Amino acid sequence: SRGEYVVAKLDDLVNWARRSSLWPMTFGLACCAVEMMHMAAPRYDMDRFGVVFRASPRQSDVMIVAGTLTNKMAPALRKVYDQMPEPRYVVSMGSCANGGGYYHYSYSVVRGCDRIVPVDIYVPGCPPTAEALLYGILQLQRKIKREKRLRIWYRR
Amino acid sequence: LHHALIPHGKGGRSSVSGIVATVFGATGFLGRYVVNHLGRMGSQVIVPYRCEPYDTMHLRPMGDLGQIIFMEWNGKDKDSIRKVVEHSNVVINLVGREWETKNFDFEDVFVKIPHAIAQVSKEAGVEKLIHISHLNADIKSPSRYLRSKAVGEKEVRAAFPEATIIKPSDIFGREDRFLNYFASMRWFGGVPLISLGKETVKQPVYIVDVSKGIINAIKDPDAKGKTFAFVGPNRYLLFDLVQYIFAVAYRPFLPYPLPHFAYRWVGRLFEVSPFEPWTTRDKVERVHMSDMTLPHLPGLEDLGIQATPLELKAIEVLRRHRTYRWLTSEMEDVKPAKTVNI
Amino acid sequence: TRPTIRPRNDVVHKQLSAFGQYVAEILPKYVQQVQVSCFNELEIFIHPDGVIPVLTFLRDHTNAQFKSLADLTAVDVPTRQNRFEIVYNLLSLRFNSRIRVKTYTDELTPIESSVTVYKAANWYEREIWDMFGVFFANHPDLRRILTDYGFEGHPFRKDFPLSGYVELRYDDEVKRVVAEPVELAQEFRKFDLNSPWEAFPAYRQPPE
Amino acid sequence: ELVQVLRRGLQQVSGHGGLRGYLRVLFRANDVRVGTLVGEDKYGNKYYEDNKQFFGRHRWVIYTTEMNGRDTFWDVDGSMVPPEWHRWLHCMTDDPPTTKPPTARKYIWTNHKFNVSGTPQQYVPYSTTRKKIQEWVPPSTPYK
Amino acid sequence: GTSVKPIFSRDMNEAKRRVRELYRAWYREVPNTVHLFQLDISVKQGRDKVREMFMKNAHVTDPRVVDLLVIKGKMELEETINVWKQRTHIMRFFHETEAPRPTDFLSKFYVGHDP
Amino acid sequence: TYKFVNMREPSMDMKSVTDRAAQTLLWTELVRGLGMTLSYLFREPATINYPFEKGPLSPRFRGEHALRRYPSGEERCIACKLCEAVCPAQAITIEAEPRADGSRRTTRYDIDMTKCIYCGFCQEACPVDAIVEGPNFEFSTETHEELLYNKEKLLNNGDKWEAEIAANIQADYLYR
Amino acid sequence: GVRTSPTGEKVTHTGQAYDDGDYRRVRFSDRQKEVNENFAIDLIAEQPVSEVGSRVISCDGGGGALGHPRVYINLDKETKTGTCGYCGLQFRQPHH
Amino acid sequence: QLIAVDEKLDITTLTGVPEEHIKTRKVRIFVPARNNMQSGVNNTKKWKMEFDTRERWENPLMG
Ligand SMILES: CCCCCCCCCCCCCCCCC[C@@H](O)O[C@H](CO[C@H](O)CCCCCCCCCCCCCCC)COP(=O)(O)OCC[N+](C)(C)C
Ligand SMILES: NC(=O)C1=CN([C@@H]2O[C@H](COP(=O)(O)OP(=O)(O)OC[C@H]3O[C@@H](n4cnc5c(N)ncnc54)[C@H](OP(=O)(O)O)[C@@H]3O)[C@@H](O)[C@H]2O)C=CC1
Ligand code: SF4
Ligand code: SF4
Ligand code: SF4
Ligand SMILES: [Zn+2]
Repeated sequence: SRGEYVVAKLDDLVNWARRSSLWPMTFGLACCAVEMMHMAAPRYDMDRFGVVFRASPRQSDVMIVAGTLTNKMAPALRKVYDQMPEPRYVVSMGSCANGGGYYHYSYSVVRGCDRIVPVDIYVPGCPPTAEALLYGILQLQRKIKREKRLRIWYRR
Repeated sequence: LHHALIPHGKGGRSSVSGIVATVFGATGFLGRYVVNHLGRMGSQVIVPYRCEPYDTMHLRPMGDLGQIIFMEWNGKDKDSIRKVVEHSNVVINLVGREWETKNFDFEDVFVKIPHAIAQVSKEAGVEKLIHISHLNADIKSPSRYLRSKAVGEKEVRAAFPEATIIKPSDIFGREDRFLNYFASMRWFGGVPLISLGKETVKQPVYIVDVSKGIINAIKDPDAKGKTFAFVGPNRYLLFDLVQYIFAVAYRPFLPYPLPHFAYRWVGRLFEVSPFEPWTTRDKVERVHMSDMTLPHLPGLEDLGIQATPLELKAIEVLRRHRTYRWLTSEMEDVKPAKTVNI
Repeated sequence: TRPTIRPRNDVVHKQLSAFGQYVAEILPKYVQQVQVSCFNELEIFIHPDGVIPVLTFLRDHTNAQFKSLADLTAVDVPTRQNRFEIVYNLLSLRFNSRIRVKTYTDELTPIESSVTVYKAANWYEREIWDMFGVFFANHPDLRRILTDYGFEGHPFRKDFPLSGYVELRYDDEVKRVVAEPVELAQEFRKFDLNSPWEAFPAYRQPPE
Repeated sequence: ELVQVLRRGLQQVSGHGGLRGYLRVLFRANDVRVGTLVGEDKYGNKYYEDNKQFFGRHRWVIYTTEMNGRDTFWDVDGSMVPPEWHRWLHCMTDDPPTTKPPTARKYIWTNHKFNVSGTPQQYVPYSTTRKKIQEWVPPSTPYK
Repeated sequence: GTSVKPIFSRDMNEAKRRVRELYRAWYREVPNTVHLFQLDISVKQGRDKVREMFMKNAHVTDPRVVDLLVIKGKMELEETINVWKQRTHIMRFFHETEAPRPTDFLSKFYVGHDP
Repeated sequence: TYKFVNMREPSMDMKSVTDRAAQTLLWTELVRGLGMTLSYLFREPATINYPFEKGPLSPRFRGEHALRRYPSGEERCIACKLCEAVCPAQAITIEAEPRADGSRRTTRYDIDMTKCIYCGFCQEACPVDAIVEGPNFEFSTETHEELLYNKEKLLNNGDKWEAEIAANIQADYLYR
Repeated sequence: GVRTSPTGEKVTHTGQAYDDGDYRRVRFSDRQKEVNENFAIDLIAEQPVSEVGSRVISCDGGGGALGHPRVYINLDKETKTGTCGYCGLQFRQPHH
Repeated sequence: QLIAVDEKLDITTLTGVPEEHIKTRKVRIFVPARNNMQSGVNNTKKWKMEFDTRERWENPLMG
């Protein structure tokens, strides 16, 4: 057809624009924020992929949960996740954010940030190396590339 | 009972409830509440979806690890329906549109799809089927929505004789098109009401009550081939209801009467939207139609649900429609509306 | 005996024993016992009523001068009538020495606040109250410090379970985080590791 | 000296196989360096070397355009490197698998696989133990 | 004399007056809590919840335990007033997400093994 | 032995006062900072071209777990459960029984990689070099359930990464 | 030695396969079931039995310090071979 | 001064334990029996307190 070709091209353009410009929230909790900083360091240079930290949640595309989520912090994490304008994505970093990790049986730790917010990518490690988080970010970019919003809208 | 399905635990997130449910239309207003209630108990929920997987993210925190499974299906393909209902012992049908899209008309989403779902569930060994129809569904109504609802209800009953049929009435909640719909027309200066809303009676029902009733019908042995009417505790005139809606939102209420032909015309004009229409002619017909009273049918009180009145839950929906001046106003400040109770 | 065994220091042992006797002689009203460990650590056990006098003497006396409070914490021993044991670790910069002061309490008897003597104690006592439930009298601001708001019970106590009593999740029906009774997908596995053969004969207890 | 760096740039353009190859590598790898080919892979990857670069840039891989079943012209990832070249490329050794091949075992995968997350080949966990308690089976014959 | 020292109160009467003083503060605070946190409950509902929380500990006869309970109630009041708590913490008092556990013998027998 | 960091006072010479005045009025120190940053502008950046270039690693590197085999193809693991007893995070679950030939082999071997802290105590404890931490670190998934490994996944990881795990062990087992 | 269940599901080395009526097979719908294709029991069964000229033999699994702890096997029974308790290799004295 | 409380000690309201896990629980106060597999007796010296065993079930995922 002709309309489906147009919506496919528009999907390609929108997904390309969205994945090339991924702005994570300046958000970090524990040990894994250090490796995220090292990803921002000159050796890996997360800026060169179009990925720059921005403090305000209203100006953020991705949330990287890097560290332990505690019961005291869970409302704050949910609050800053809800204030992100959509489309928004969540990357889980390290054992503590993935499933509770080394404090899984604690009384004050949330066993996985996916009990609080929906997670798109699970990066494993304690902590994941800077290339591990870079691999996760590029995997999220490929996942964004694979989405088809206007093709599904056109077929409704 | 197939040992792998014997209930275990305290009915929490990590428990086993023995329920394996395929929830059709789980990405809608009612579907999220139904999936939340099922995953609270520790049930295996199968979530069939046709939309973008991004639009299913909100359903993932609703179950434990492995308890919510997302599969792609096509409404017009029966192999997909077999794939998603093959291993389930309960099937819930919440599929439905409020407008007719170019690819699916009313009898495609209310007649063909429910019938195919029911037949494949019956021939796949599914034990329980829950079908959601409308309270005002009859074959002689001016609304194509309700005519298709009645035809599909009878055809589903034909294809699955022991199916439970539930007929709610004007579900109101946070992501609803009822309370929200009325609040949304404040911008158009006035509120157009056919005959000023003095000849229409509504009995809206809370969303949580409908979800609880569906869950109770799932686990009620006596509700196999029955039909339920899910209605609220109070009946309101449409004028009084909209007046209360605007009073809770703290907006100025300026209603005016509009003839049926002109307001149908503006509905038809709005229908041309390639996206979700603001209103349609069928929406007009349903809005200005009185609610049927079916006292012979079982209701929420027969499933143990005490219907929640609108006055205790309208603020949680209509506070979003307030301005900064009235944002902190409390619940018991807005003088509950006049009720047409018998 | 040289390569793998930690060497001894008898000079420090004698000095600490002499100073322990000194502190015991000066404060007979409160001091109940003085010990010196086999690795040269001086411990002084006192009656709970003497926290302020003993700490003030140890901070201000010219001979002692223990100006810095290194750490203040509690130890829980449920088999004792006075359940909780309050431990003060002080450091002397003038004489390059460290002392430890220990007292006791239970769930209902308050311990006098040590904030006037040491400014650093204000957070430490808040944490002791938060983790063990020991109330400190005359504290300028006593409240929870480490636990979540509205947290019920004290985590550090032995009776409290490792995983607690409630857990958190987000509920889309109420659109907020909620607390529910803890349910575990995999229960923590308890290990019985103690050997039934005695390891250290020097610590054998009388068999009653 | 400026003319010489211009010569070096022109030689980089020429040594990639003309302008088409130059543009291809520039738009795929975002780098136009030329190094000695250490070896080629079983799947189409090529591994180059340049000892005059600083530690970290002296080794690199140009990924294949066609892995097991997908087109990796644009979509490449680090999980596409087989374990022997994985050891060489991460500088855990100075010996390429061409000079020092790994030991051959019958159970070693003869076909490497990338990260298959998000595809139908993804790993789905399950319990690997058998049923613990057996239930009594009632007789098939009537009793009265 | 049982060799026990008080915290604040020496008999049940001072404990009761402190309880009453604390109760008034909580009762007074309830409407401000409902407005500030933007709760979807009525002031009557919150005051009934405060009453229930006070009556959960009506069986205590030890003045020391009553003093400690009043101290904890003061800390709770302080958190609410200063907005340290979040709608989450305030609404944890109502248990909206919890299915009511049955109390009769037959339901417990049908569901499982717990008494 | 100590030194002072900030107890120097400046000379009151007329030319020294004039130099300080010139620094205040003409911003010489700020120009020095600009010069430092300009000198960095003309240096070669430290960025590597990921994913086409990788950061350096070591044979000791702890990566994705794997279950190994003997050269004959028999599994090395004998279900001693020393790895399970030493795991600081309790991430390992093991069940065993006699095999059909009477061999002592596991029937369940799971590692929860969202509990694992990647400390490597399990492979130090193992007496037969059965469980190891391989060199793989690029194994991010899209769901939580994919990080709950069982015996099939771990054996497949071993079969996939043996050619590199064996070489890494060969280069380091003399330090162990 | 992967054999196929009557339902069509692969059977693991442990032997666990879901029964036709098990709802838990739905997790493999639109996805796959992970089964290792090399069975250790069959792979160790292929090894030849080593004949040695001594009553007692020693086994460390090969590789020296890269194998298992060294154990000594008695080979006095003439009706059965001696098997390593770690490696599974079989030894016997020359009979017949 | 001392206030002479002559009541039974009861700290139930201060521990924050849910009232389910105080009234329906039954603890066992005992000296553990010697592991019959060994002759060591060092594990039979102290008194132990443990609670009544409750239900354990199999996880639908991973078992
Ligand atoms: C008129 C105003 C509205 C539109 C404005 C548009 C502005 C100009 C459009 C910008 C064009 C740039 C898009 C194309 C760049 C894509 C680059 C290329 O690499 O894409 C590849 C795939 O193709 C792209 O996805 C195509 C996307 C563009 C599709 C066609 C554009 C249609 C434009 C239509 C605009 C009309 C709008 C008018 C409405 C009024 C995959 O690349 P990728 O690998 O990921 O990136 C590098 C990662 N590496 C290192 C691993 C390689
Ligand atoms: N809510 C109310 O006020 C009342 C509701 N009901 C009935 O309850 C059911 C659901 O209510 P509600 O959830 O509010 O309706 P929604 O439109 O909010 O949810 C619709 C659901 O149906 C699915 N769906 C719609 N069309 C198709 C299609 N052609 N093929 C496949 N899936 C489709 C949608 O999936 P996607 O999002 O991917 O399209 C979505 O999950 C409907 O049947 C409705 O008639 C009955 C009485 C009143
Ligand atoms: S995963 Fe490990 S490194 Fe990361 S925050 Fe948790 S403990 Fe620290
Ligand atoms: S690496 Fe450490 S935490 Fe992970 S499985 Fe091994 S012992 Fe356990
Ligand atoms: S992996 Fe090693 S340590 Fe763990 S059970 Fe097997 S043989 Fe024992
Ligand atoms: Zn052997």
